[PDB]
This record gives sequence, structure tokens and C-alpha cells, in this order.
Amino acid sequence: SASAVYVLDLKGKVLICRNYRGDVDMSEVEHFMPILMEKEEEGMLSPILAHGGVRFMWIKHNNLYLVATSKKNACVSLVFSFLYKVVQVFSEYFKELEEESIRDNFVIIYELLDELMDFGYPQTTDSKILQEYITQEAPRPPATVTNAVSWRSEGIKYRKNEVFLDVIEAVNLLVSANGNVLRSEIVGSIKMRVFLSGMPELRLGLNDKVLFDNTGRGKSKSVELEDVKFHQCVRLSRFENDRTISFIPPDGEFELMSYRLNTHVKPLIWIESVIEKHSHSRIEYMVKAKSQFKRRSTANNVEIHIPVPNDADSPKFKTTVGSVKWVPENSEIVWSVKSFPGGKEYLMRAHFGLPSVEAEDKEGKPPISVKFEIPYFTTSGIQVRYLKIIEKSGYQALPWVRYITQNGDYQLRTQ
Amino acid sequence: DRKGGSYSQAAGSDSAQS
Amino acid sequence: MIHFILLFSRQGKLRLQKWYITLPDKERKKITREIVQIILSRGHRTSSFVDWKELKLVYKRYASLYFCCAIENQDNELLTLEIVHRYVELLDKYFGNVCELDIIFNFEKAYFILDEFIIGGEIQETSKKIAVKAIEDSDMLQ
Amino acid sequence: PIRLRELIRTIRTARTQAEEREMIQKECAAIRSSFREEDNTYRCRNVAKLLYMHMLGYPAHFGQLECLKLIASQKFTDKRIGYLGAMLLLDERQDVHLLMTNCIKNDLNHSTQFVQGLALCTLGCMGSSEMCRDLAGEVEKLLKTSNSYLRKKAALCAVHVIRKVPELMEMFLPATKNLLNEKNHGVLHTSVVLLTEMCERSPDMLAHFRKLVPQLVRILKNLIMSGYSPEHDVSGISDPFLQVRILRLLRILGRNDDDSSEAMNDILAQVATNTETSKNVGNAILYETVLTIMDIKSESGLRVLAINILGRFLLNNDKNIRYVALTSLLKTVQTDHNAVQRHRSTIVDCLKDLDVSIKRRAMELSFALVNGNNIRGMMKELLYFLDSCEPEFKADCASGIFLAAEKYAPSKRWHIDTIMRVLTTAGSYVRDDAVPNLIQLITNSVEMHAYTVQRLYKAILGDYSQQPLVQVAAWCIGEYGDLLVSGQCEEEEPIQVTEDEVLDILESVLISNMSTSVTRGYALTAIMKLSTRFTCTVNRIKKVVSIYGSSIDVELQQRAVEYNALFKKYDHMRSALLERMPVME
Amino acid sequence: KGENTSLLHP
Amino acid sequence: EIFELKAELNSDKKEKKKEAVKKVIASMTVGKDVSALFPDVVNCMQTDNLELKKLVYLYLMNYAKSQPDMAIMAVNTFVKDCEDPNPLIRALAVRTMGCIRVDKITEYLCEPLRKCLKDEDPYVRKTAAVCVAKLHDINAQLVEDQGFLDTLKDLISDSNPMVVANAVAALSEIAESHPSSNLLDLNPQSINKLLTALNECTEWGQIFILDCLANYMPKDDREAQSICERVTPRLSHANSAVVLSAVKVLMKFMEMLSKDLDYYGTLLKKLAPPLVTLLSAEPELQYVALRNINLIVQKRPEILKHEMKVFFVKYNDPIYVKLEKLDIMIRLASQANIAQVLAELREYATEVDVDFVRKAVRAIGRCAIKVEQSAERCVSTLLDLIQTKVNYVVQEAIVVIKDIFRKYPNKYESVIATLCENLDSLDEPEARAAMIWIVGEYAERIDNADELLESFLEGFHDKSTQVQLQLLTAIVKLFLKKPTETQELVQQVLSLATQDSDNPDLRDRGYIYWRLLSTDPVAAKEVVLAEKPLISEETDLIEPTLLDELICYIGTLASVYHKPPSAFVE
Repeated sequence: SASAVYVLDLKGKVLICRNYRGDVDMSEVEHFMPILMEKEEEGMLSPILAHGGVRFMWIKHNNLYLVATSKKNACVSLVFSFLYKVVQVFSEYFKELEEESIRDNFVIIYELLDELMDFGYPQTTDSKILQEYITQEAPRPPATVTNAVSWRSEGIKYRKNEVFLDVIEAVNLLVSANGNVLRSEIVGSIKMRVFLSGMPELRLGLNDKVLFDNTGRGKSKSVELEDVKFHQCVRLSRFENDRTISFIPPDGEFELMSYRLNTHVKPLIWIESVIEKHSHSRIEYMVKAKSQFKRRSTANNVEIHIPVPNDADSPKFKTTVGSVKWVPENSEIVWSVKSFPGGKEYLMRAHFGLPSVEAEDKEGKPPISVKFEIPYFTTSGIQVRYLKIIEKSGYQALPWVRYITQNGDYQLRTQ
Repeated sequence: DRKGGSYSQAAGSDSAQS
Repeated sequence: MIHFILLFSRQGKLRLQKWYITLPDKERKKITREIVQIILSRGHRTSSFVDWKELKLVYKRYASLYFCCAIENQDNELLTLEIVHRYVELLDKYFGNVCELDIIFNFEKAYFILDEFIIGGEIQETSKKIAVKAIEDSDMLQ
Repeated sequence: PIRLRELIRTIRTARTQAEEREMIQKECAAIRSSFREEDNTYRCRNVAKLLYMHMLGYPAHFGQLECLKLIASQKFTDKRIGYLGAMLLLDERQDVHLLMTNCIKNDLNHSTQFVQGLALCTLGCMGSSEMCRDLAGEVEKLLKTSNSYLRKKAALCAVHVIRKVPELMEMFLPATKNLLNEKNHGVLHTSVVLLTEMCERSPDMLAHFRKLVPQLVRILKNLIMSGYSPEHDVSGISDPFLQVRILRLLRILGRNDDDSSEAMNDILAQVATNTETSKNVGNAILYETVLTIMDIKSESGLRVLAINILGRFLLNNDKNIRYVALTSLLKTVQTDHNAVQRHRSTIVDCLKDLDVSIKRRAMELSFALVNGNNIRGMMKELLYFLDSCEPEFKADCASGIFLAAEKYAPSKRWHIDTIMRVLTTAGSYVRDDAVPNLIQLITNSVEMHAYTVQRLYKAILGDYSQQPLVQVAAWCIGEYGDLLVSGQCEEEEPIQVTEDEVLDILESVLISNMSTSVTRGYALTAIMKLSTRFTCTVNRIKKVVSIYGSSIDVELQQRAVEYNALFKKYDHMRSALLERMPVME
Repeated sequence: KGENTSLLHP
Repeated sequence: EIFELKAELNSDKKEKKKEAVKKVIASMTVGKDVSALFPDVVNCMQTDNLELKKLVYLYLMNYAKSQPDMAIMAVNTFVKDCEDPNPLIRALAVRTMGCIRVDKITEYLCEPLRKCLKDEDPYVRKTAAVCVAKLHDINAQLVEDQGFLDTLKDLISDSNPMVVANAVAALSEIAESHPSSNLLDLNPQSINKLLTALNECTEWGQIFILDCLANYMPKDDREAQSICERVTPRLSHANSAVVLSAVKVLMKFMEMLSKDLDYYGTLLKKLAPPLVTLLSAEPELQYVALRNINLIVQKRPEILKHEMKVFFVKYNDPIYVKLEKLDIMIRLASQANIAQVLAELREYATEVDVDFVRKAVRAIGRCAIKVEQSAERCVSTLLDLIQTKVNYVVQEAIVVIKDIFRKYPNKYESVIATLCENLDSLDEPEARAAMIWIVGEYAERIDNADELLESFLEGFHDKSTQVQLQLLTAIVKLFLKKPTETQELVQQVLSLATQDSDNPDLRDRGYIYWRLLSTDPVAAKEVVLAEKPLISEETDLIEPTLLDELICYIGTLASVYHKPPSAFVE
């Protein structure tokens, strides 16, 4: 129940505002900046502000914070969802999120803001569907918005029917300073770029553990996803009945399904790091990285971020394989490796200077983060079984899919 | 080719499950 | 004696600072932030005098960038304003049409002039041309 | 070796705070790398960049040894950079300035007049309690020199050392003797400042420094006569700083003597009328002269002239002039208090002014001008000002009203009523420290207790969120329950107090969430004391005390346990220790 | 801008 | 400038009119008060191009309250535009008519709203439904007189699921401001019909469809079972709010479900994966998810009992998320994961956030108080933290030890020796008072208790009221327990607090202590040094009545603040 959706800037200037209910005066935006400054300066800064009886709940974008004032007991989750939808629409329409487009795309921005939400209740949020009614360079609205299928425009025709899938893996590992892993969660991500003719009804099929158990084949390699979240095109009833994933893919790249389950396997990379930091004299970085992943897989662009001392200067690196660079902006040792064969072992010996004068305040212990991205590797063992592309006209589809394994929340706690 | 694993064609359905 | 002197811009950025009281770095930063908030949160008819922490904080900005001082409650208030005006005039004469751009780039010259003019919170030279000549002689040494 | 201009341009090109921090860290990495290499050619650029980063808000702890090394260097630019770094990032609490004493001593005897001057300025700006101890000998050597450009620096260094080391003033007496004949304005101003500092530090040199009063008067007369000068003449006023210093010295000298005051009486009279106050310099000189006259035993005519000048300046529309007049009136409050009553209307009008400093000065003047006859009249004005006062001035106004009532209260009943009104209207502005003072004042008064108890009961049943008012009401109830309710042992006629409302109010206050653990303790103490003071509602507070003995608060839990133990095992001895506490000033 | 302006304009 | 703009806007060329409209829009967006030119732009309103009509409508909406008198020249234009063949123009006109905050303009707009209520175009129907709610919010009496409630009710029972969802949202908004009289509630048939369009509703319409069930009160388990079965597919929605709405609906329906049947167990098992998925949302949604978990944690804590790893705060997590993570861990803390909780707290004590460190110390203390099986581990961790030589950490450890001693001091005598010399120079009132209280109550395992109290008695008259009271209590306890080595100490304390002490409560306490000492010192052992009963810990669980009301208010402002909806709205 947002009262007015407004967009501010880094200097507190409201780039664009769009009142929805009008129950809040437009002059309350002035106190938002001082309130945010006070909250941040006292540790009480939160995305949901409160100017007396009016609450300013908003998130920070790339260049401006989309703060939306509200007065009643509106759904904060609904406001956040509307803000996320607006951000996604802006990203789809504008390739960049900065002040250069707010002052240059106001003609289309105002129309999009007016059409998206009326009286604080949004009605349309599909960028592809909205692109047929609001353009910056107007006919009747398409029947897709009025029809049930609001994510697949009818009448789309293409020379070929090629759909590219992306089985993106996110390896998140939370290794404590004692050497044990606390949080090891792997979240699957099946992103497909559907480009076909008509309105095909995709019928995705995989070797799911639940599906295998229901069919009676619960003995082969099946992915046991704790959480499986289908997209808007995925029918909830079909998945709830017999694990049937039947939905109409949209025109373009979109997120269809996102598996999420815990992982009980050993880490694909084992990092043995040592810190021989002398008292204001010198420091040693005996970092050894062992690849526990399969030897047939190569981790392209391995980036093991090693947090070095903040005041360290005049450093020397004694490594084995991979480029090691210290970035003063980041204040860490970037263990950059181009290609890492599975089972490889990289040993490094850090040596950097330290000032005699001690630091005035503590800086903490940032965790060591690895940025390994090994494609063509499926740690979870989930493999796509079938993809039923059915069209009324009748055509031979050529679906495609790729499996990419990368490091997600793969942070290692320091000692 | 493509970084992150070469694209592979997918099946149509579980042929072994009828 | 002037406890502290700070040259801050209207946007809040500080172009000059000179404190004669030994205070902690965090305490000094907090005091500077509080002074900026008070000065930035004051009108144009505040008399250019503030009693902050029992200190006669005088604000007198002749341009977008303002000036601040910390005078103890033992001397007159107009003397601080006269000293600030004299320092501004001397800086303008030494620089030549001093603007905000030259202050950031030529901060070292301004610091040297302030050191040669005011030491320890008290004045060092009452005249305005003798100080300029001394500064020129010091700069010409190489 | 990046230039300072390039670094400034790069910093100005950064927009985001994170981007600026990243650029600063990238520059600091190179600066630290250059410092670790022992760079000596382009060290000036690195030092300037580090100083800019530190002023920009970046740490500069590692750049301490480099400044010390550059201080003992031979290059003039390097020496200047080191001096600037020591002045900026070096302080007494740094603990690294101890090694700078040797560098200062080495540069103290340098033949160059700039290096020695720079070292002296650095020592004066960053003087320490131990650096001055090992540098006092060298300061006195330069103090006896005839260097006009160095005399002011030596005077400033001596003043800084005396401020840091008040016990070292004995070594400066034989060096400043016969130094009032300096032709240079800066040297004379430095000598006057040093003499004023010595006089304000200790009074032993006041007798020795009081003999030079005729010389100071002659110098001031010559300066006033010499109204034209190329240097030091600003806005038609010649040597405004020298004139201010002379006026301050005259005010600080002879404030308790007749010969000193009489010697400067002619000079004060001449300057009180022969000065132009059109510019700010003239107004400042007039204010300084008025303050000096008020601070010294001058003639009646001088006081009348000062009063007339203050009255004329009070009507000035300038905010600075009004603030100066208010400050002068506040300073001249005790002295010439009878003549200050003529500006009561101006003081009242100044409270409504749109200047925070002006409003504060007017409030202070009104508080300091309250006498034993205008207190009753000024009470209504003070209450009105407190009602319509600023959020930050409400607590100060309440404190001033309480102080005035406690000092020159016309009567106990009137003072009690004013205190009750302030407590009821102050709300969350009355300081908690004034609660003990109010309790002591209430305990001292033993003639008005029934009316005060009734007023406290009436004002406590309405609201309880006022911590000071709630505590005062609880203390009053605990001290005068025997007078708040009379003959309430059993059921009686319907009166204001029925012996049960007080217990319910105390229980609500104890269990109310709007308690800071101080009002709850006072309520518990009052409930415990009401067992002997009140005998009608008996055997009821014991259950509450037993239930309240399991409180989370350690002190509150201990108090509840003690009360329950006293009620369950020392019922006969409960009244043996419930006597009224003594009343003292 | 407002920064290139002289402090006193003399 | 203004004259040139007015001349351009009063021209017969559309190429200049469009530029003038764009400049006027930019000036208003740039922060220019262009409300004075409202009558001038009124003439240039009826234009064939839709590009300038939208700008004119936006300017009128933004300049409607400013110049209500000048807005009387737009009713005819709105009436004319409310019948255009193009659905977009009609929808824009309907949206602009309801956005005009004019008391004299909504009266004449009732006819266009009634005409567009039965519009065949679904976009026109949605616009009319939104305009009806806007007019009802502006004027409830006018909406009631126009009889739009009957039309709104029939909207849900028609085609166009987007229009049905919009009508349902408008009806819910109207009933929210309504006094509950003549409620728009529907029987089970209406609920089934709404559920039928739920699977075809959009992401925004899904929330509108699920919010209706939040007010309905089921009466039978079969209806509740069907509702739970229909809301079960909602847990697989990509939208975070849709999943949260489904979870809230399931929680509301569980109040009528029976735990004996297997439906409750299935619902409980299927809700944990949803909470785990919601915990991995955006950082902005992290606070909302944590608030929802905390609200539902106090109601059904058996669902997320085994979920402990997901409650760990991430390195890049925000401060608002880190603070909520500690509260979630404390609420879900148990002896099964006591070691994991202690390890997480130990890691959280090495950071630099003073507020974060204090929150971690408070969470560790709460966990130690809640579960007595890990009291020894908590004591060891507190001792290690105290030995860590951190001022804030030292104060937090002192406070935690003082709290633990009053709760479980039976076996707390083994740590008094370590705390006897633990840098007592700290001047924190919350730590010095706690140390004084611990010394006074635990003055048995330390033989130098009198010597330690000597240092704290130097400024007892000017330290603090609470600190002075704690010191006096400790001195009295020491005198009662050991009066040989504290005979003069008690007299000195009485003299300092009774003669030189002006505090009313402190003076009364000192007088009472002196009277007790002079009356019967033997009785003071049984009166002052008595065995206090068990301390009643402050329960963090909300009241059951508030939880039931908070259960229905899920995902709103009253749930994040954990306050009633009527205690925060204005």
C-alpha cells in the first residue's frame, strides 16, 4: 500500500517521484536524507525508514535509493516486490542504472511508472509484455496482459526453434577458522533463453529423487533438492500433483527453476593457509590450495581472495602456479588462476613488510573467498532427462543446455 | 565453444518411463 | 587563544583545519562533525557566534566556504572576527583573487601562512604587509 | 612521485564514497611502498599526498617515522614538509614526539631564520609537558635576542611553555624585564600577551608587573594619537589587536587596586569617547574597554559612560553587537547591578529574538538579574518562556528557575508552588540531578506538608511517565504519608485519599514499563516505609514485596528480599528503624 | 559552481 | 522564460506544443514551481497525440490540489476521453480522474466510473476498479451513494482474472477503512472460485487473491484441509511475497486444523523448506524474513527446530540482518546445537562492531540463562573473552557473569578467583555495578574482598546512585558475613552515605542499614543475608492474544516492528 514511489540520488535529490495514493505530503522527502544520515551514523540505519506517521521503506539501487513513502499498515513485502519488479523493468529497458538515464529517459519513465502501479497496487510487471505498450521511440494493449498467459506473447515467430539452457551451480561453503565447514549450501539455477515460434508448453523432465522414488527408480543418481522454486510460467498445481513441470517458456532469457539443497560432500578446493605475522616486523602467508574436485574438470578463472594486512607494504610473493596480485583498493591478495586442473595443488609463501607503529583501531578478520568457476561440472549429480516442447502448429525443437559450476558463498573464515 | 561448459542438447521426455 | 580554526565548505567538506588543543583523533573528528552540523544547521541571522562546549565558536564565511574558530570565554568576540577578516585579506593578497579551487590545491601555502601568522592560538604579527613579506622571503628560499 | 595537484584532481574525480576510499587506498599503497624504500628525492609529493589523505579522513599511523626522518633532513622543502606533518599528525598523545626534541634542539641553533622559526612554531603548536621541560633553556636564550622577526616567536614559545608548564614561569621573569619599548607592533603585542599570561597565571608578578602601568598607558596614548599607519591600520583603526591586548592588560591589572585603576582612568576616559565604532573593530574596542572598566575599580563617570555605551549598543540591530552587549551585561551583573535593572524590557524582548545565541544570552541575563524583589514578577515571565521555549532550552530554563527559587524564593509556599508547576510542565526536561536537591529542600521545610502532599498526590495520579516528577512524588509520599491521609485507618467519608489509591499507584509505577530502575526503587522504599507510617492498609504491601522479590534486577531483587524478610520476621522491629531521616542543608 | 568566486571579491 | 513557454504552449503547432510539454514536465521534475501556468496548459489538453495527453494528465494530477479552482475546466475533457475506442486512452483517463484530489470534481465523475465498471476491455475494468477504490478512499459517502459495492462484488465472479484480482484488492482496501459493518465476506463457494483463478493470477494478483483468505475464518477441518491443499502449491512461487503470503495463510488456517490428522504434520514439514528458501533472498528481504520467522517462531517452534545452520550470519550480511540472525539463533537455541551456538558466538566476538559485539554478548548470556546444560561452557567462554582484554568485550562479559550469578550461582564460586583480578579499573556503570554486586553476594571465595572494595570507596559519594547503592549493599553484606575485617568499613560506609550522601533513596538505604546494624547485627544475617527466591526471568515470548493478532498481520508494517497495527498507524 505504497503512497508515493520516488527515486532519490546520492546527494539526496529526488530524481523522480510518482505519487500513488497522495496521503503523504511531497515535502516529507526532505527529512528522509537527515533521517538516513542519523540512522547510519548511529548504527540504526535500515531500508525501512519512518518520518513520524509516514514510513519510508526503500532499497538502495546502483546509483539511487528507491524510497517509497507509506502511511497505513501496508505490506512491506509487497512494497519490496514492487521495487524489485520496477528495478528489473528498468534494467530490461535501460542497460545501466545511473543518474544519466533518469534525467534522459523521463518521458518513458513517467509513462512506465503510471502504467505499472495505480493507487499503490501494481498490475503489470513483465518487461517483455510492457515493451509492447510503452516505448521511448501507442496502440491498444496486448491481449497477453488481459489473458491468463501474461509471460508469453502470442504470435511470436522465428526462423529456427533453439532454446539454450544454463544449469548454473553456486557452491557456497562456510568454513570456520577451526577448519570445519559450517554452512555448505548449493543452490541450483536453471536459466533458459527460450527462442521459439508460437507459444510452446515446455515439459521439463529431470532425474529428481522424489520423481525417481514415485516412479520406482529410486536407485540411480538423483538430485535431492531441498527447495525447488519454479518460475511464474511453471504451474504450481502440476508440480504439486505428480512433480510435473509443465509451463510455457517466455521469449528470451528467464529463470524457470532454482533448486536449493544442502551439500554433504567434501569441498572441491581445500585451502591450507598459514599466517606467520611477526609483531610489527614481517608476515608469512603459507597458503596451500588443494583441488578436491574431479581431475577431468578444470576451474576456469580461479580467484582465491586472500585478505592481506591493511597496512602491509613492500610485499613479495613466492607462489607455485597462478598470478598473485595485491590490490590496494581491496587490501587483499588476489590468487588469480586462469586454469586449474582438477586435483591440482598450488602452494604460496607470502612475505610483506609492516610499519613499526601499530594501528590505532582494529580492522577485523575478513574471510578468504575463492572465485573458482569450473564449467561442465555437476557436483549435485542432477542431469536433465527430457524437455517436452509441444506446439499446436507442430515443429521440431532443438533444445540446448549447459552446466556451469562456479563458487558462490565460498568464503573461508580466517584464524 | 563457450566458457562454462559447451551447450548440450536435451531430450524430450523420459523414454524409459513410457 | 584560538582553540581551533577550521575552514569548511558549504557542502561539508573541510578545506582547512588547525586545532591548538591536543585531543584524540576520534574525539577531534566527532567535534569537527558536530561543529559542521551546528554551522550547517544555522541561519544567516545567528549572529555568527555559538557557545559550543563553553567555547565561543564563531562562524563567518565570506563565500561558499565558511570559517570557524574556537575562542575561550576570556576575550572579546569582535577580535576574532577582525582577526579572521585580516587573515582572509592576507591570504587573498598573497594568492591573488583567492578562490575555492586554489585552497584545495594550495593548502600547503595556506597552512604555512597560518603558521607564520597565528601560533598556538594567539596572533604572531599585527601588521598585514610584514607577514606577507616574511612569507615571500621564506618561499623564495627554495 | 605524483604531484599534489594530480592527487587532488583524482580525489575530486571520485564521486562515490566507496570509490573515493578505493582511490585513497590505492594511493596509500604506493605511498607506503615509496616510504618503505627510503625514498628521499620525491618524498615531498608523498608527504603531501599522505597529509591530504589524513585530512580527507584516511589513517596515517604508518607515516610517523617518515616525518621524523624528514624533520632532521637538510632540504628546505623536506624540512617544511616534515614540520607540517609534525604539526598536523603529531600531538602529545601520539607518544612519538619525544624523539622530536633532539631534532628541535638541533634546528634551534640553525643559522637560517626560517628553519629555526619553523621549529619554534612546531614546538609551540605541539608543546608537551616534557618537551618544554627539556626545551626551556633554549627558549630563554632566544628570548633575549634582538631579532624582531624572532622576538614574537620567542614570546609565543614562552607563553606556550608557561601554559604547558605553569611552574616554569619563574625562569621568564628576568628575560621579559624592560621590554615595553619595542617599536615593532608585533613585538609589543607579543610582550603584552606574555605579561597578561604571566599576570593571569600567578599573582606574585602582579606587583612586579604593576610598575609598568604608566608605560602601558603612555604606549596606549601614543597608539591612539597615531591614528594613521600603513601597516596594522584596518577600517580606520590602527593596531586593533594591539589595542585589544592593551585593553585586556589594563582590565586585568589594578582590578583590586586604586593606584592602578586611577592611572588608567584618564586613558579609559579618552578612549571611551575618542573611538569610532562604525566598523566592527570600533565596537570590539569599545566592548573591551567597557569590560576592562567593569573589571576594575574605575571612577563613577567611567561606569556611567560604560552603562550609556552598553545601552546604546543593546539597541543595535547587529546580531554580533547584541550578543556582545548581552555578554557584557552578564559579566557586569554583580558589579553595577542597580544600573542593570534599566534594561529589563530589553532583556525580556531578547528572549523572543530569533537568535539561539541571543536567546540564550537573554535568558542568562534574566536569570542573573533576578533579585529579592523582582523574583515574583519575573516568575510569570520565566514560566511563559519555559512554556514556549526551545526543546534544548527547556531543561536549562527549568534548572535556572529551580536555582532562582532555591536562592531568592520569596516564600516557601510560593517556591513550592513554582517547583511543582515546573515539574508538571517540564516533563522530560528536568534533570535527574535536581531531584536530590528538591528532596533536600522538601525535607528541610517542615511547615508545609499537607498541601504539598495533596498536590503531589493530585499530580501523580494523572501521569507517571515523568521520571523526576514521579520520583519527587514518591519521595513526598514516603516522607509524608501520615499527613497526606489523616484518620484513614478504616472506612471513612469519601475524601481525596482513601489509603488504597496510593498503594495502587505505587504498584503500577513499580510494574509499569516506563521505569528507569530509579523511580521503581523510590516507590519500593516508599512502600516499605508506609508499613509504619500508615497502619490502615497493612498486610497488603507484604504480598507485593514477596512477589516483587523475584525481580530480574539484582538491586531491586535484593531490596524486595530484604523488605519481605523484614515483613515476615521483623514485624515488631519494622518500626524500630523507620524514623524520619535528619534534615541538613 | 560557486567555488571559483573570490572569498572577499577585492 | 515563462512568457516564452506560455507563448509556445498557446501556439497552433504540435511540434512546439510537444517541446513545451516536455520542458514543463522537466521543470516540474527538476523542481520548478510551474503550478502558476496550470490554466495556460488547460487549453492544450484535447490533442490527438497520446504523447502530450499523458503529460497533461500527469501535470494536472500533480497540480490538482495546488489549484483546485483551475481544475474545474477538465471534467468535460475527462468525460469525452472516457468513451474513446482505444482501451489505453480510456484506462489513462480513468486513472487520471481518480488521481485528481478535488472535492468538487469527484461528484461529476460517478457516471464515467459506472460506465467503465462494466467495460468489456479487461484493462478498462481494472482501471475502473482502481478508480472506484480511489474515490471510496477520497469520499466513502459518494461511493456508497453511487452503489459501487454491488458492482465490485460481481467483479470477483466474472472472467478476466487480472480484473477480478484488482476488484478483490479494491474491495479489501475499502473494507480496511470500513467499520466492519456490511462486510464483503463470501461463503466457501466464493473462496473456491477465487482459488480457481489463483493458479492463473499474475504475481501481483497472487498476493491479492491470497490476502482475501487472511480475513476468512474457517469452521471445519475439511474446508481447512482443502484450503491448505490449495495453498500448498503457493510455496513454489518465485516471488518472495507470494511465498510469504502463502505461509501466512497456512499459519492462519492452522488455527482450525487438527494436530491429530496428518495434514498438520505435512504442512509443518513443507514449511521449513520455504523458510530456508526465504532466508536466501535479497538482503533487503532478509529483515522481513527474519521478522516473519521470529513472529512464527513463538507460535510453532517445532517446524524450524532442526534449522540452525541457515541462521548463521554471513560475512557480507547487513547489520540489520546480522542483528536479526542473533535473535533468530537465540529463539531457536537448544542444547542439541549448544556447541554450534557457542562456536558462532565465539566467532562473532572477533569482529569490530561495538553494537554487534554487545548484541552477541547479550545473545550468549540469554542462551546461557535459557539452557543450564551449557552453563559451564558459557562461563568458560566468558572467562576467555574477559582474558581477551577488550573493553567492550570485558564489560559485556562482566554483565553476563553478573546476570548468571543471580540465576545459577550455586556452582559459580569457581570463577570468583579469576574475576577477583580482571582489570577492575573499567568505569562502565553497567560493569562496575555488576562486579560490586557479584563481590558482595559472592564474598566467600575471595579473601581480599575488603581490599577490593577499598578502591571503589574513594569516589562512592560521587560515582553514581546505582553504583553507590551497589557498593553500600556489598559493604553491608561483607560486614554481616565477615565483620572482623570490615568492622571499620561498615562505619565508614555509613558515615559517607548517611552524612555526606544527599541522595534520597541512597540516604534512606544508608539510614536503614545503620538502624539494622545498631538494632540487631545477628538478625541482619537472616534479614539482609537471606536466601532470595528464584529470579523470574523476563520471557521473550509475546502474549498469546498478540500472537494471534500478529499471525493474521503477516508481511505488513505491524509484523516488522512486532507491534499491533493500531499502535503504530496515524
